[PDB]
Amino acid sequence: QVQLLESGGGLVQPGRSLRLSCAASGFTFDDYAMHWVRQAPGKGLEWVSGVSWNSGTIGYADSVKGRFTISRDNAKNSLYLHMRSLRAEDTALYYCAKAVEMVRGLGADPEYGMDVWGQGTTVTVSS
Amino acid sequence: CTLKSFTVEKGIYQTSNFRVQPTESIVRFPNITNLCPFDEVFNATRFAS
Repeated sequence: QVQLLESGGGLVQPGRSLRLSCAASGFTFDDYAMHWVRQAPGKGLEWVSGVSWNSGTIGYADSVKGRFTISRDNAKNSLYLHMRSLRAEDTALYYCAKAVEMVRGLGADPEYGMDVWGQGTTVTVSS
Repeated sequence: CTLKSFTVEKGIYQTSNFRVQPTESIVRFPNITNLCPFDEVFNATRFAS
């Protein structure tokens, strides 16, 4: 069965670094565009970042652009999310989701359809 | 030129070999179905860093 396991949570004082890792198991990891979506405590979702099938990122959120850095590894089926300039606000759950349409399966390449969702971590930051 | 002589005595001699020549060229191969997915690399929307 498809498995999306993420790891990296833990309280880190603001002004430090974080490297979340998502592991995929049960499908061809190179035919699906990954996504990272946060989840504020008791609030709505908010898209963070993503990556296409070919290890090319698709931009970050407007309020987060400048610090986060996503990276993919198809050899180990691992997605990583380096985090910089941590602040008190950057406390939320984090899911790594997958697209639905396989690449070249029908105009352009697909990026929509976050269908499978792993159980997110509980990253929090406090002084 | 076969007997290596000028005068040729009466008889039946064998001189050479009548042979037909090929006409054109033929190449064969079953219908081709697999094409390498180069477009997916060359026409990719976004390259990696």
